[PDB]
Amino acid sequence: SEDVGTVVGIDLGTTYSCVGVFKNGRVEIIANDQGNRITPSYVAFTPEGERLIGDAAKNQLTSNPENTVFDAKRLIGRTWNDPSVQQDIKFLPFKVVEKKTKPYIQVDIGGGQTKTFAPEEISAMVLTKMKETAEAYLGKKVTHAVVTVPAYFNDAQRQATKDAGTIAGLNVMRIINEPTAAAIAYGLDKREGEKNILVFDLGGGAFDVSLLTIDNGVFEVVATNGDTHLGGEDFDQRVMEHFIKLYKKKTGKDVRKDNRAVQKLRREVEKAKRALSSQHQARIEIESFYEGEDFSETLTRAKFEELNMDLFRSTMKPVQKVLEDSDLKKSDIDEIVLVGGSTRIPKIQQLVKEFFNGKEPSRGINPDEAVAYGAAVQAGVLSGDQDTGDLVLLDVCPLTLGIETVGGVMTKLIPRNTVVPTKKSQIFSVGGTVTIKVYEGERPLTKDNHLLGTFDLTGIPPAPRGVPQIEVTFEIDVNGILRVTAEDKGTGNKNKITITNDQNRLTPEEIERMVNDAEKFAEEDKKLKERIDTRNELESYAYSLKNQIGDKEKLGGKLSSEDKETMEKAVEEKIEWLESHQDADIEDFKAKKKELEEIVQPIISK
Ligand SMILES: Nc1ncnc2c1ncn2[C@@H]1O[C@H](COP(=O)(O)OP(=O)(O)OP(=O)(O)O)[C@@H](O)[C@H]1O
Ligand SMILES: [Mg+2]
Ligand SMILES: [Zn+2]
Ligand SMILES: [Zn+2]
Repeated sequence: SEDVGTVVGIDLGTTYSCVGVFKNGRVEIIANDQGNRITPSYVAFTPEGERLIGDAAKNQLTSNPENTVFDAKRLIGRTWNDPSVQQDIKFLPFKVVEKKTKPYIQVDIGGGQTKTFAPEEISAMVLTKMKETAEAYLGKKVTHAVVTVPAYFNDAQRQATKDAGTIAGLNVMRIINEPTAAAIAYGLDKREGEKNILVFDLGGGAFDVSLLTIDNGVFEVVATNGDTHLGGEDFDQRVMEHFIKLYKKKTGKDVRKDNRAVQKLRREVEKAKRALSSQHQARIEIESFYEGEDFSETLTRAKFEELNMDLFRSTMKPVQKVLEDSDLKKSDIDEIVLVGGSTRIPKIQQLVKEFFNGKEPSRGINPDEAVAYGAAVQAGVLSGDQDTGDLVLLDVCPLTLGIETVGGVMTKLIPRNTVVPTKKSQIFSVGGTVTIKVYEGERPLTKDNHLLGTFDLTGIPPAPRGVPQIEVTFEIDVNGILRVTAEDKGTGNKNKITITNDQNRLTPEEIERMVNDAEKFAEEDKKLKERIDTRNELESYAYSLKNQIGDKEKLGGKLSSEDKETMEKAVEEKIEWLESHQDADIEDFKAKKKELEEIVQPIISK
């Protein structure tokens, strides 16, 4: 088998991402080059050609909103006609365009150049940054990763996250659902017997709920449900829609058309929201908001709640379904674990306490980091030689799979909350070329569920006395992803299997371009780095020589007025040169260094 190296655990979140590693019997959550244990899931393209990621991209959002990309997780794995995609793009500053019926991100990379990106490639960039953050901490290179996804992500969404991993040069070994991961972080070291645990994950863009059983070191997911388009960014968006309206009331101006203004508002709103988790009031002051004029308002916690109460309450609907599916009731639940930054909002904590008749949720557990914590643990296990505690994971598929039948009937195949890996065989007697439409979801009619894909069977052998019997097998792997194979029961030895997979996915050719484009950008970013670092060598060398000459105690007492004048001039010449050619290329600097060394070298060696 493969030497998988150190395996890293990544929480690839909507607004934030987090990387951990298991080593010396301990999880370390890894800080980035700015000393932050979490990293904004942002990428930006500066007018000067530069491609920024994380905190740096985020810090230039309001000065360059149209080419700062964010919330790409809300687009990953979706189609154009998805209602969720069409609602989202109405509040995104960067262009989003259809192609191959998928939403692609279109931006300006600088110098009049337009690039269109698949959300997978934007997520790849975020993951690459997380890879590098780890590689630095370890002092070595990394190739395998465990990556989280929300429990309720469907098949496309899982696959796309995996592809994203690939494009960033990572083998995604295991996709792990976020509440499961958090559960490990909660209940790894627990030795209290079988206890029912409810994990309530509310982050930046997605909502997951799972009921687990945790007996000692054995984790079993009983039931799962959530909303993949519901989170912090939606609370922010309600508070923005409000202040825009308010500002038009009070000033007559509609600021919706100016992305700078909106984005400045988003930034400060978010900051207000956070404050309102520990205060009752927050001033939102934005200087030079619109046209030239300043903005100034107060958001009370009460108002933040009126605006968002429908959304807060809708988190209880999946929590019910979870219990209903678990055949358990509220009093059975031993602990309710909260993860995701959005669970810091008091009203969410309150609605949860009330739903469980006054039961107090669990503290102790960092809601921003827990999900990566658990991923890191699961990475340790996969890294081979690590001393994690006992860990057993049984996790489930979240959505019933079925096929369309006469009428448009969702003829069920694999129920939801089935443990994975699982498979289901199915004999068909249709010959010729049969088309199978698979579907995802709990509704008894096909129209009302999500189309996963269309699988054509072209292989079937032709009979002498008629009709072939084909066994179609639907396997769901440990990651949650469907694979579909076939075999006929008419031939000994020959089994004739042909699956054309008419399905909205990046091809292996498309993935190859995007991987090579990523490798190009790395090389490009590497050379921009060599151009900076060698301009600095020159500039330092020059300044250093200028000290040594003016220093009568060391290298300037040794010089004659002839050689002193020639040194002063050679250095003074190259400095006011460097000051006016900042845009010079790598070879210009290499030359000027060597022009200056030519002259200095004979002189200093006397
Ligand atoms: N004190 C607070 N009060 C309210 N919201 C907060 C607070 N602290 C953080 N948040 C919110 O938490 C959200 C991010 O949490 P988190 O990082 O867990 O999600 P994520 O991993 O980015 O994405 P996903 O939803 O996909 O897991 C942000 O919207 C932020 O506004
Ligand atoms: Mg030149
Ligand atoms: Zn997260
Ligand atoms: Zn037991």
